[PDB]
Amino acid sequence: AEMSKAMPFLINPANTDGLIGSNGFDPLGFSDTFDIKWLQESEIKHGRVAMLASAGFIASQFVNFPMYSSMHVDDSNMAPTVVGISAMLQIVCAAGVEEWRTYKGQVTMEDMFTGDMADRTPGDFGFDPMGQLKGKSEAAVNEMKLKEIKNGRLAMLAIGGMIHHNFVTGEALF
Amino acid sequence: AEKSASLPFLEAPPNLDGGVGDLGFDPFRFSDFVPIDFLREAELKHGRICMMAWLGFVAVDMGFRVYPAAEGFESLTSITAHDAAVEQGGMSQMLLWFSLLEVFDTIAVQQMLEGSGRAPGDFGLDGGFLKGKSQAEIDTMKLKEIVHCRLAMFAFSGVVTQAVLTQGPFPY
Amino acid sequence: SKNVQVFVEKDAVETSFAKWAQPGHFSRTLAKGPKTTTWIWNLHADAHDFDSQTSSLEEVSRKIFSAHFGQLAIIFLWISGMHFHGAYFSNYSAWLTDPISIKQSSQVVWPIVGQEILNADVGGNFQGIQTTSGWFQMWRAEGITSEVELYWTAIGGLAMSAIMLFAGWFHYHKAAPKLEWFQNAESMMNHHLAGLLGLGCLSWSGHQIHIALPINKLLDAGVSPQEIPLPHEFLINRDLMAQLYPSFSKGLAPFFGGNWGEYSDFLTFKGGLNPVTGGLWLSDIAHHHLALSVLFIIAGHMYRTNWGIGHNMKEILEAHKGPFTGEGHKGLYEILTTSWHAQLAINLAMMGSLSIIVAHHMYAMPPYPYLATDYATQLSLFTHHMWIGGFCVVGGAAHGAIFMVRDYTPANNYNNLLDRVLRHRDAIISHLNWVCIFLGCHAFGFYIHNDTMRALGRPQDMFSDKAIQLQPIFAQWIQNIHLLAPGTTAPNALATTSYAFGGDVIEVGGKIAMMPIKLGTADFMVHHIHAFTIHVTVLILLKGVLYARSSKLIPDKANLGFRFPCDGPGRGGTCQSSSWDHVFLGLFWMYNSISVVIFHFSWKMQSDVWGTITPDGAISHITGGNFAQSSITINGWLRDFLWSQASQVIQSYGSASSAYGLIFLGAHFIWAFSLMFLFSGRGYWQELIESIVWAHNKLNFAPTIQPRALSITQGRAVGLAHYLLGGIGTTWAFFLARAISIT
Amino acid sequence: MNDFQKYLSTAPVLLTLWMTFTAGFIIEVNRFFPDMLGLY
Amino acid sequence: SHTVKIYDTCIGCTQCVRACPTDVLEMVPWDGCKSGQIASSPRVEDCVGCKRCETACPTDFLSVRVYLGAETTRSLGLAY
Amino acid sequence: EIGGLTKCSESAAFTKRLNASVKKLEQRASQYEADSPPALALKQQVERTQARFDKYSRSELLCGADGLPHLVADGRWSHAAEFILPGFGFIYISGWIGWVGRKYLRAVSTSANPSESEIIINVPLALKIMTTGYIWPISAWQELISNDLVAVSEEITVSP
Ligand code: CLA
Ligand code: CLA
Ligand code: CLA
Ligand code: CLA
Ligand code: CLA
Ligand code: CLA
Repeated sequence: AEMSKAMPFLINPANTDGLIGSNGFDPLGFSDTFDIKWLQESEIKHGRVAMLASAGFIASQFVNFPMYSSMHVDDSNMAPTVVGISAMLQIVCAAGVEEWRTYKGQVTMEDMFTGDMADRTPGDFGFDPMGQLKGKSEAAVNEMKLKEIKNGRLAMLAIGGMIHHNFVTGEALF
Repeated sequence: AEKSASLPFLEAPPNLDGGVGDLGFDPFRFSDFVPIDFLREAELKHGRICMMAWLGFVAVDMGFRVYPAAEGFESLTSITAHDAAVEQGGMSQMLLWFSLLEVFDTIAVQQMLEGSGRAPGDFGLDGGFLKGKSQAEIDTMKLKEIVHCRLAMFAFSGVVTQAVLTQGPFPY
Repeated sequence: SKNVQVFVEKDAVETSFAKWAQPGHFSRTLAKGPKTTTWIWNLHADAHDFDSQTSSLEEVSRKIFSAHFGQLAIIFLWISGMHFHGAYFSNYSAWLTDPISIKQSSQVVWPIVGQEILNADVGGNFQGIQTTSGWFQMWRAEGITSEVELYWTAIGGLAMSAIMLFAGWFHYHKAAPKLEWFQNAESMMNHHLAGLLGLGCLSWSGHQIHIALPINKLLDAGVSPQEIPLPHEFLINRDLMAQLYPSFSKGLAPFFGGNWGEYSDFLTFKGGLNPVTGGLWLSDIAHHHLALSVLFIIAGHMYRTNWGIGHNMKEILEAHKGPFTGEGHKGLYEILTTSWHAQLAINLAMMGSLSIIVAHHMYAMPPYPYLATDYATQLSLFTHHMWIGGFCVVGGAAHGAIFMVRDYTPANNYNNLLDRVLRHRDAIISHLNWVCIFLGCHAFGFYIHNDTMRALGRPQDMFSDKAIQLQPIFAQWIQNIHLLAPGTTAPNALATTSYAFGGDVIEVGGKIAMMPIKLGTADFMVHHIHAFTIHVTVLILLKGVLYARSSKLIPDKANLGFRFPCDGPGRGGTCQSSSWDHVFLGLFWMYNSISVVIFHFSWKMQSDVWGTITPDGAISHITGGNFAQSSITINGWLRDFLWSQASQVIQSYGSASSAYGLIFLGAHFIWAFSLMFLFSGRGYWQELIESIVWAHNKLNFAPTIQPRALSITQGRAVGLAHYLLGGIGTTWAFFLARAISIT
Repeated sequence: MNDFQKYLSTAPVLLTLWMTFTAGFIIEVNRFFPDMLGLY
Repeated sequence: SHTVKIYDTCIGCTQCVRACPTDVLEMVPWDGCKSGQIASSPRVEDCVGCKRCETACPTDFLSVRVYLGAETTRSLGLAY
Repeated sequence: EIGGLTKCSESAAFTKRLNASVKKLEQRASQYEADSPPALALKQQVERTQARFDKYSRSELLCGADGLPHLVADGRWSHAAEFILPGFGFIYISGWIGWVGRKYLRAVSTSANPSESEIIINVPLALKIMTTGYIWPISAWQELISNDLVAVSEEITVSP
């Protein structure tokens, strides 16, 4: 209402109302200066990437793909170097082509949610091969999204910690 | 004649409110230049820091210390802990977190001044103590804080000065 | 009721940030909004012209009072920083122990990009930039001793800065004085001449007598800084003071009684310079301030306020009139009590004049311990204060002209001195023009004559001490008078006020601090050149003030204003006929004048004073006495001064003095850059801009704030600014680099 | 606040902040990757 | 001396004749403009070439143009 | 080698410069002593000097007779690091700045007060527009072929 839940001492941030993971946490009012849709999309994307990164950061230390079996680095932070710039760039460039494809060229803050994609639900790409979201209630869908967001936020904080841990400690996470 | 209770020989300062702890004690009338709410927040902040500081200073000197002590952090008095914490990095950690909180506080104070309705010093955490109680008791508790806060400032000031002036055990 | 009272309006201006977000609020025209780039420049040029922002003297006055508080705050922060940097980034402690060897340094550079080379090995296990402001010497004289004390004075400075800033806000937004309050000259002078100066001197004397004198005696004797008692100890234990000065034993009893003689221990009239430090005796300085204090306090009781006794300035001014001056000084009081510009004119001129005097008196009579031997600091201070003075003097003239164009009223000035001056302006300017030509032709001619003669192989026909000689007889005479004064015309003195007039060579650390400076033909020639330069500057500036309102060419110049570009291409051309333009031209001549003066100082000193003396009497000056036979020709200055003394800057690369080399070059660049604004015109630039804008338009984009060329007046201003910066900057580096080496 | 933000949005102020940031990042890069005349 | 010419684009604002420092311009009756007046230069022998008139014209391009020319004592503003 | 130059790794002059530079710093450090803060600093400085020369030595830079590195810019990709690769960086960044600037100006041109938004920038909008410049190459080409970049003689011109 007039006061945010997360910050009971601060006025509730509007535009942060009725969203999936809203707890009223927007002390700096980014939701007013910038568009909510872009912000939502960004959060979800950051989260998904972080999730994967966290998992990979852990796995590489213990298991290596057959191709990279010869080169094994426990620090993980040193993996990027051992693999090579080309390999790293191949991944980033390929990501770019896929990003362009999915957003159909609307890859800028001024176009992502304009025109045909103006009605797109932030974070929705229609990717459900398993179809586990089949014939489910709206509530069920929403709860699932909440899970994704919460786990994503956790992953975002976790990955940073893992990387910086190795930097500070000097050795592998485990 | 609208005389300050604290100073029976002086007219009660205007611009003051009738809130808890208002005994008409503002001889220099700072309230005339600065909004009262800002001042009230400051008083609470200073006092709440001092109250906590006194406890910590005393306890460390008395002997209560974190068991897995860091490098050094032993054979060190409260008077000498600051530098040790700095080099260890504890002070940095504290400064970082404290500063972050102050940032959010800045946003809070502004809203309070703009009319959000936040009571100076109220952040919402009451532990349920104020839950259910009426204004009478609510105000009573607030007054008790205030009294403790003001007293605490005197206490901390004395402990620090005495200690440095006369290096010694907890009771200086 | 009382003639002098305090009138203040409460809550005059609301404090808010709204106006901050509305640039140009002060002006009616600018407030409308930006349509061309000119608006931007005008915003900055009309920011502090309160007279044009409001029509009420009260409002203008209120702003000035508050603005002054702001400057004071800035000054306090500046001083605070210096003391802090001297506490955390300096080698004062080491220097204090061995002042002769360790070099002063209070700035250190971060180790980024090889800039660390700039951190020199000054001494005392410290690496930093050698500063030349003279802070260390001053602190020693005050008796600082520790670096803790420096820290505390720094904190005091910060506090003071804040207080001033609050005062500014308070006296403009909460308690703004009314015009009646401001217009109380008699009271202000009484307070400022007795409180600010009198009490100030007395207070300083107290510090010098109770804290500085004792500590400095111990320091000079040899006591280690750490072994010298803390300042408070001297203040409490009278016995300690009695040991050093054996009169404190008697106490203040001699003072209340008439026996002031007993205090001869610390209050003295010795004269000369302390042999150990090479600075004026602090005992003499203490008596100086004490005596001045009494004088100022007495003077502060001359004007009437609220008790009948006193003088009314108006009456004094009006009474002084004569047969050749009509109504005399009538009307001046009203002008100086109703026009800020007029007041600024007089005050600014006097302030600048004082700075020039400080420069001369502070080298001949070194005031601080271990300052004379530090040639770098001496040169820096002389040049610095010489410049500040020149700018201020020209500024006084400028504001004087603004008065004539904006505040002068014919009605209030009938047959007064001002009116009569403006009625014979043609005569004054005509005569001054001749004086300038006479001096210039004769003075500079001497140099050209000599150059031609030396080049033609006819050295016997030169104006030199070895040929036709032009000796400065008058000056030589005054010098003798001052030399023989001690014991005669000044019976109670013990030595010459300055060793420059005559005496022995005072040496500290094997280096000459002061020595008799002799005057010959070369000195005559240079002194008269100084006269020429100053006279020409006055001509331009005075012409501007006198012909500010009207001229035979433009009879209505007043309506045009103080800063108009011209009146047109007619009348044969009326370009640069405003009073502002006269100031513009005057600054160029001031630059020339000061440049010659500082060069004279640098060469004369390095040739006939500074240097080293052996245990026995062998004096080796830095340049070798070349001034006598080389400064008599222009080629000499180019070769024996500029070309030779510039060997340091040009060869500074790879050293801690590399910065000076880079700045030397950079300054030359800026000086040349300015010549494009001073020789060109707005027309060419505007047309060029048009073509450039075409390009932007061709690509479907262009600024709504249409790009325009700088105004005629701004063009001139930008040119003068860069010209001055470049020229002064070049000499700055040249001097500093050379000085560091010679020291 | 709104008004102050406008002042902070003025051209002169924004330029100074931006340039300070730009200068800083350039300096920091040279601090950690110094002495480069080519991409290695 | 100098030559001052007025063009059909004049609007009879009278600003030019009010700016001349030597009374060279006058306002004469005319029908080409709404104001019903046009400027004339009857006494160009007293023009000093200031161009204040041009500075006052409001038309896109000056309707009053001053072309500097032969110089006389009057045009050179010589009081001596 | 190209231009008769020699690789810096094989240039004696280059090495002589290194030795000389280090010697100068070391001679200075001798005056100061042990862990004196001044000495430690000078010591660290020599390390940087040694590193710089080493980096250049391992590089493909070609030195001349003076023992100073000389850059090659004729288009050969052998020495692309010297000019071509860094050059792309400048072009990308410069275009970014120019493109975003033009975009903002054109965007605020249709506002209530098009001149107030140039002296007092709308930070929120500016940031949005600034982020959209990473694809400036593509956008520019698209605008050119759409006749939206270059204007068509509907612009003011001089009298002649
Ligand atoms: C080196 C450059 C230079 C020189 C020589 C001059 C010369 C002069 N300026 Mg000048 N000026 C200059 C640069 C220079 N300016 C610059 C850059 C500016 C821009 C700011 C100005 C701005 C300026 C202003 C605003 C004023 C002057 C004035 C003067 C005159 C001073 C009167 C005087 O001493 O006459 C003597 C002139 C000499 C050149 C002396 C040397 C001549 C010889 C040695 C003397 C004997 C020669 C004899 C007469 C004839 C010989 C015959 C044979 C050679 C054919 C003088 C004509 C002032 C003036 O006119 O008032 C009087 C004045 O108001 N100047
Ligand atoms: C943020 C995402 C991310 C990034 C940038 C990297 C980057 C890297 N990984 Mg890696 N990894 C990730 C996620 C990521 N990983 C995840 C989520 C896992 C768990 C399956 C792994 C498991 C893994 C192993 C076992 C190894 C690496 C290795 C490497 C390095 C070589 C790259 C390569 O060719 O193999 C990396 C790529 C893969 C192994 C396969 C594609 C990566 C995806 C994200 C994993 C599974 C695909 C799918 C999208 C995730 C779940 C499937 C789901 C859709 C059903 C490189 C630094 C190798 C190494 O250490 O180099 C010496 C190596 O041996 N990674
Ligand atoms: C003014 C606040 C303040 C400050 C600046 C410090 C500063 C310091 N303390 Mg200290 N301390 C304080 C208060 C403070 N203390 C209080 C109130 C206590 C009582 C428990 C202690 C108990 C304490 C011990 C036992 C030790 C220190 C130590 C130290 C030094 C290292 C930091 C450290 O270990 O912290 C550790 C601090 C604590 C463990 C205090 C815990 C207090 C509880 C857990 C927090 C209560 C929160 C409350 C219920 C609600 C508030 C929430 C929110 C507002 C934050 C450093 C000089 C160490 C030291 O110097 O060793 C030589 C050390 O061993 N402090
Ligand atoms: C006349 C005043 C003055 C001057 C010229 C200097 C100059 C210097 N000081 Mg110093 N100082 C001063 C006063 C002064 N100080 C005072 C009063 C104190 C006591 C607090 C100090 C305390 C002090 C310390 C403790 C240190 C210096 C250092 C330095 C040097 C590095 C400066 C620096 O930080 O660069 C870098 C500049 C910055 C990091 C500031 C960032 C730039 C800002 C963001 C731009 C301004 C933003 C702009 C105004 C926005 C406008 C908003 C609007 C509301 C106005 C430099 C030579 C440093 C030094 O020498 O180290 C070896 C150092 O460590 N000084
Ligand atoms: C004895 C009383 C007294 C004193 C000391 C001053 C002093 C001053 N007046 Mg002033 N003034 C006075 C009476 C006094 N006035 C009266 C009665 C009037 C009305 C007629 C005015 C009207 C007036 C105007 C209109 C202006 C001044 C200005 C100034 C300052 C000139 C700048 C300067 O020299 O910087 C020297 C700076 C310092 C010495 C710094 C310290 C300044 C503080 C305020 C000194 C106060 C005393 C101090 C606390 C010491 C107490 C002693 C204690 C330690 C024992 C200076 C601070 C000008 C100014 O800039 O004001 C801002 C100005 O424009 N005065
Ligand atoms: C006590 C000192 C003092 C004071 C209070 C004033 C006050 C005033 N003067 Mg004044 N003046 C002074 C000294 C002073 N002046 C001196 C010494 C000179 C001679 C140079 C002048 C010359 C002068 C002229 C010629 C004019 C004034 C004008 C004015 C008025 C408006 C000022 C203005 O436009 O603000 C705005 C202020 C500025 C734009 C100055 C900004 C600083 C510029 C950019 C130069 C910075 C140089 C910098 C130090 C170099 C750094 C180098 C670095 C970048 C590497 C105002 C009443 C003007 C007026 O109209 O009066 C009614 C006017 O036309 N004065």
